[PDB]
Amino acid sequence: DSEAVVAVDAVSFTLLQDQLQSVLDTLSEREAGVVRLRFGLTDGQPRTLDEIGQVYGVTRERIRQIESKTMSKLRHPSRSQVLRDYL
Amino acid sequence: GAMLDVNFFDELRIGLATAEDIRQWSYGEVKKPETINYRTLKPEKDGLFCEKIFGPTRDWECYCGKYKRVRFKGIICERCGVEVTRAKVRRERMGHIELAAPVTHIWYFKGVPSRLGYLLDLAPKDLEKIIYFAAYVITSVDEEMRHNELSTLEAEMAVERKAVEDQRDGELEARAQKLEADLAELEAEGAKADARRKVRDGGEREMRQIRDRAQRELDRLEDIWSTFTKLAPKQLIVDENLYRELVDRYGEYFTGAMGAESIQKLIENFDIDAEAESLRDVIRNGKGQKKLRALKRLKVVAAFQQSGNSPMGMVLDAVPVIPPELRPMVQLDGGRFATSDLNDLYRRVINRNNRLKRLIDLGAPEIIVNNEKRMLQESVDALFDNGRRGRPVTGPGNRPLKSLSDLLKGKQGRFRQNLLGKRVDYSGRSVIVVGPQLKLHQCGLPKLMALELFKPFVMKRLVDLNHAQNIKSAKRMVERQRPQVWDVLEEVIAEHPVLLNRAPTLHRLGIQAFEPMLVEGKAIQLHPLVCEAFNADFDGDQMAVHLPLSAEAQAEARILMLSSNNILSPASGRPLAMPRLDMVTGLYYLTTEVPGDTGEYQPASGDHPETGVYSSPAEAIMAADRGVLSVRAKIKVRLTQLRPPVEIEAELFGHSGWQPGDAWMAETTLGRVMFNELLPLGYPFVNKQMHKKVQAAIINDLAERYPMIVVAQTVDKLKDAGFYWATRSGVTVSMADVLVPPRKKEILDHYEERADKVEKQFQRGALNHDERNEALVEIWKEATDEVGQALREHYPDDNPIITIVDSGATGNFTQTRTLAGMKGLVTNPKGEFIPRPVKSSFREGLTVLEYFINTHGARKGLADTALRTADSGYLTRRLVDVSQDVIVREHDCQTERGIVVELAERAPDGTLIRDPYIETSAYARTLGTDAVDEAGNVIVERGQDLGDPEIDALLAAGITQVKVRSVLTCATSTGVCATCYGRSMATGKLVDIGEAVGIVAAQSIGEPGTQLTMTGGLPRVQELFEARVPRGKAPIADVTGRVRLEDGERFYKITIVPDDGGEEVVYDKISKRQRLRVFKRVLSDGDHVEVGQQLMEGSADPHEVLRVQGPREVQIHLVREVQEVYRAQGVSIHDKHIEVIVRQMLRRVTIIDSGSTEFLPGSLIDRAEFEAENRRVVAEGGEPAAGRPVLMGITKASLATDSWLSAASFQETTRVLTDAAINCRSDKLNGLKENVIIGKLIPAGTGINRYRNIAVQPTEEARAAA
Amino acid sequence: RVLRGSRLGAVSYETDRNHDLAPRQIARYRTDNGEEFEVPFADDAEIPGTWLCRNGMEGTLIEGDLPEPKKVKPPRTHWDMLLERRSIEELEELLKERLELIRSRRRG
DNA sequence: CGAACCTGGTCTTGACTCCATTGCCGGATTTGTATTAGACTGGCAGGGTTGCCCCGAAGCGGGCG
DNA sequence: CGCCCGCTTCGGGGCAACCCTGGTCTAATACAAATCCGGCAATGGAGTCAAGACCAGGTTCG
Ligand SMILES: [Mg+2]
Ligand SMILES: [Zn+2]
Ligand SMILES: [Zn+2]
Repeated sequence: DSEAVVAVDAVSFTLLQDQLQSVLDTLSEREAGVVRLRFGLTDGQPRTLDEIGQVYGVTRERIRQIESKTMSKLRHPSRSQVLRDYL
Repeated sequence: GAMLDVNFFDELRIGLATAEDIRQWSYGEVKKPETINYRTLKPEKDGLFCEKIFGPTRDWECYCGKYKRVRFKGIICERCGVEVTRAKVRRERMGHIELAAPVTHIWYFKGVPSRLGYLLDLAPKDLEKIIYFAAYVITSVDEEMRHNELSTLEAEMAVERKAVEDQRDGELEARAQKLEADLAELEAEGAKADARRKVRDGGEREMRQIRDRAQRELDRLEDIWSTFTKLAPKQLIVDENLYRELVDRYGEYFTGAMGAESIQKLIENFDIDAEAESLRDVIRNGKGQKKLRALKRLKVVAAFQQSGNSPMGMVLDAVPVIPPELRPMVQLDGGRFATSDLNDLYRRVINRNNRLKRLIDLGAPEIIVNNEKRMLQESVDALFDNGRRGRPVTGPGNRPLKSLSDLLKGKQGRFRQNLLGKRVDYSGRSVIVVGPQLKLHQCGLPKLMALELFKPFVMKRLVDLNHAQNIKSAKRMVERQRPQVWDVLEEVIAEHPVLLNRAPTLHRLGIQAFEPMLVEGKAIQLHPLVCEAFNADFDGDQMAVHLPLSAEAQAEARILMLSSNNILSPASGRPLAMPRLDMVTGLYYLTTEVPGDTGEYQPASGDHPETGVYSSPAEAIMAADRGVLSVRAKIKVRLTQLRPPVEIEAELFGHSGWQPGDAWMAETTLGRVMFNELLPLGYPFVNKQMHKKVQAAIINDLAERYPMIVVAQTVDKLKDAGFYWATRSGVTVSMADVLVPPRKKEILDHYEERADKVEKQFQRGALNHDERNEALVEIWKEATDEVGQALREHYPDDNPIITIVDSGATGNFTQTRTLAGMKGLVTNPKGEFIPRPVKSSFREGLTVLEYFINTHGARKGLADTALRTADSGYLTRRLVDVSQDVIVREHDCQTERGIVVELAERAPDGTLIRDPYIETSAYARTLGTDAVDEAGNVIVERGQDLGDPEIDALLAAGITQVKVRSVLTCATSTGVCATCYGRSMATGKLVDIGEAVGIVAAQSIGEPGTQLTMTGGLPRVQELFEARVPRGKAPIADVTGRVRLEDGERFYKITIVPDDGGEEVVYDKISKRQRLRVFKRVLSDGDHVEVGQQLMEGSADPHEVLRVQGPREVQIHLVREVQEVYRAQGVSIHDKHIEVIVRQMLRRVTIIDSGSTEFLPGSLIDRAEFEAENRRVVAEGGEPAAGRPVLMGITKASLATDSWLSAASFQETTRVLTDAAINCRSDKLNGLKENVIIGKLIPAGTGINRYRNIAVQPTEEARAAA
Repeated sequence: RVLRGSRLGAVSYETDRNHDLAPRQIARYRTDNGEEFEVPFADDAEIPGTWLCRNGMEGTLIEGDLPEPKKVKPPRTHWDMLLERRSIEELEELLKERLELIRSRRRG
């Protein structure tokens, strides 16, 4: 059954979720909220930068600057070797 | 009752499903025979895989793809119509097929008896002519109208019969005028007078044709009129043209249909209670087979009346569809699709229903419509069970389509396969090798395999330690095998037992638990002392390895199934880890004593001293390391750290056998001293020669006296010393070490002279061919025994071939006789004896004809071995399927009813001589009676274990008959109690209160059947449990008195004069192969016989010896006879393993009276339940049922259980189930067989409620410790 | 060596949130034989007044929303198949010839 | 201390652009249906194996004259 | 004393589970609806660029 549960990747996925939650915990509140509402990780709905600025009371260009800041923050291999392992 | 699967039911009520329930379960009428679109490979709309019906194939994905995520959940896409959920509910949701015409279920139609015909009191062939559209049947007639109109209808019938009379009158008058015209035209014209007579004859033929034709018209008129009088429901109307002329002629007064609609109408206008009371009256007052037939109908009538069911569901209005994942259509590499053979049946039913609906809405001739309905009926019938009616529907290769009933019945059915067992994860297998340095609770393991077993544990451990930053790095570390992973493997292996398992598991010791340890290589190193229990030699046999995961499972394997905890038998309590071949030979060489050996103690003290004494065994050890002392030499050491045997100890000091501070001498060997250094300090000295029987007795005494850990360590030390002296024993095999006797040839010469005299005697014709065969057989058997005696006296004991046998390591003497000496007589293929013996040994080398003679017996022995292990598997199957519901449930049933055991009946000279079968019968049982000696001292109280010293005490007291408790008389109902079971053989202590002794007993009976060497043998054992009739049925007496012994013509006619007022009991067919039973002297005429004394010596039937000698003796007859077989093979089976089965057979009595409370003649019901109903019915109508205890056979007593789910795994599963849904028999899941199937915690051992619900919390002192 | 298979469907692995869902309406449907059915549509969803329900038939909406009655046509009749090859006067002459045939049956 | 500077975020506006989003029309292809007038009008996989029970013919002892 | 009658009894037989002594077909055509898909052609919100303006407190200088 090649379309069945491989059952190591599922627990790997759950552990990946928890480690990713820890990594988002290592950053600030606005950053974590922006990434979560951006990729829809907290609900399942990826909102856009205009919605994040709508719920945040700031420009969508500010959301894009926050995005670039967070993606630069994420791309430390010193920070994200534990996530480089997860692929 | 909820189907929400919370893993607690305690109840399971099967039953018939109504059409309302079928349309209630489903999710929309599937209505197209389209499974998967050929191009897009998506399921078709409203077809057999339709996602709107069953569910989505992609996880939380609507079919059109609008909603696609888990936020949209529990809703339905308005476009695509598929409710969004997971994909696994496609395993769950059923669909239904609506039907245009109704349908009868074949499970109530093609049965024996057909329950449809038994509810409506109709023939089977009536049904095959109704719902295959070959006959009509009325369902109602308005007789309230039909009588008051039938007056006028008789008037109109007489009018129309008068009209046919007027027609034949006018027709015969026309023929009379034509005959008159023929006569008037024939008379006046001259011709042949014969031609005129033949013209008159043609006119006469015409008028006789007219008169009998209109006569038969009138007969048909009065016939259809008489049919209208005899117009009633449940009437068959064949040939239907009578029916068609009866429809128009007064069609309003009846309702005649044909088919499943007619059956449904008949069930509709069916007050079942009316025929219920009618059948009550008929079985009350009737006579003969009409009464028993009304009983057989009243069974199912009261069955339908009793539950909340209705016979409306016997017809079918909507057919449910099994959810499509259970009948999947999977494609393969290259897109090779694979159907599931039900889709074709479903497609045929769907197509035929659609076609029938189309023709009904169109309007068609009724031949076409009824033919399509018949095709639909046959399609549904084959869909449920292909091949139940008519020819089986097949497919490509003419292979029959695996229909729905095929998933249940048969060996590939769900019940048998689910009972057969599943493949498991965390498992593995390998070949095995010996582990001669391992400890007993230990097994070797290859690191390449144990790495694969413990992969999740090793991943968790090496991701806890800094070697991986997630489980993926750890997994690739496992696959790429970094060298730290073996250290992590040792960490996770330490104190984690695995399960071992040989191929076929004959008994409970076939699965053991061992602490593993890593071993280089790839073969499971296995401890050598457990191969006896496993029956696993090292010829290439492979053992599987499982693994427990939970804390509960690890505790179960650690305490229960550990190797050191299972040394004694479940069968006879003897130790199975007692050593053998190499260890036994080494210990035999180490403990034998050879006189004249080096360093021998001599008492010679003249000028020189005696020179045979040693202050210390260590001093003796140094004296043996130097080339002075042989270890089998007689010496006199002074032991200080060993208990002297009881005589020297008690005479040396005041009973305080203080072997730490003892200081005493012994004239022994060094070897026996070193051997008794293996044994514990508390054990006395042995000072014997280690035969295998002596070692068995030693380990028996150790197990019944000491804790099992000391037995385990002692057995381990014994193995090591046994191997170390197995090397030094020098037991080799040389061709010079096989000596042939020098007087062999003269023995064969003399017996050849005797054989030649017999051959000359047959050559004279002085005797027949068979008798000279028998003469040669006796001559050569005596010659072979003489050869064996000459070889026995010829060999010395140091000969290693005779040393192996004489130790008791292995082998009989007959193997040595075939090695050197004579082969003997070799059997025929049929089993007869070849008259030419093989007079050459295997050392001398055979000749070609002798080898050709030996091949027959060799081939037959191998075939017998294969058939014997197959039949032993079947016998254990039957025994487990009978005795699986006898577990210990109470501590003491506390009856006084118990059987009496013989226990060493005496000798006439005054000696209480020991009976042989004491250790199989009288051992290990709780005494129900107190043991008293002429009412002197009460020597043994009620409820002792009946072990060794109390048996010796009663032997000294001289009393023999002891009324001991047993499971044949256990007063508990749910299983047996504990004290009636007595001592557990596996422990030596009392049996615990959850041990399933039925399965222990069944395995211990069925296991050694392969060593049973075949009227007598394993089939004789097999029919004995099955309560069959013996083919050599030796007769029994029925009453006391002197016999009228008389021998007739080819068979004897032995009568018996009754000693009482009774008739002279005639015994008729006593064939010449039966012989007079010798007892007490031979049987004689006028010998006074007993009540049930056996007439001839042979096999008595159990059923009549039940009917003569009551139920007590028929247990004692069954037990001792079966045990007599296992005595003959030298197999120790304790009788309480037999006595579990015999108690299971006599669970039910027969019933002939209904009495006062709902019984049937010949009904087999439980004795206690028959007792139970009588106590509630002796008050309020005290008419009990006339009961009689009956013995019923193993395959029959198994099938007559109350748990139908257990009974489903037995036989033709349809007839297990079709009555079960009719009776609505709710199973209670109380047997351990059914809880296996549903995966419930089985109620035997750890699963029972007294042990499973233990609250565990520390002491409050201990909480104050930290 | 080993032949593998795949049932053609997607299998994901997510969290079954019974709390964070898209909210949703419920539309009650009434079939031809008065059967009630409560189809869960989404919130943002046009509700069709007609719906093939679980009953195996068409179930209209429980409200008086007045869906389209027929929007269909009859397939064909045997009379249409007859009219494609014969004349009305041809069939009327056959009607009169069978009227005279039943006249000969009745009173002739 | 007073103050200029330097670079950390922080946010705004304004423009831009860019790629989904329909949307419509044109065509391609695919699927289902209707119609093909000389005559033609009743068969095929099916049997053999094992065993268990249902039922009519027959002994047969009891009822009847 | 013998003649009739249902109870019983056995042979006949009637019938449920298993197996295996055990395939090539006229042939298109007309048409209408459905459906796919392919290419311009409106977007229009959503992402991107960039400039620039808000300062806030280290950095350094007087
Ligand atoms: Mg072997
Ligand atoms: Zn959809
Ligand atoms: Zn008891």
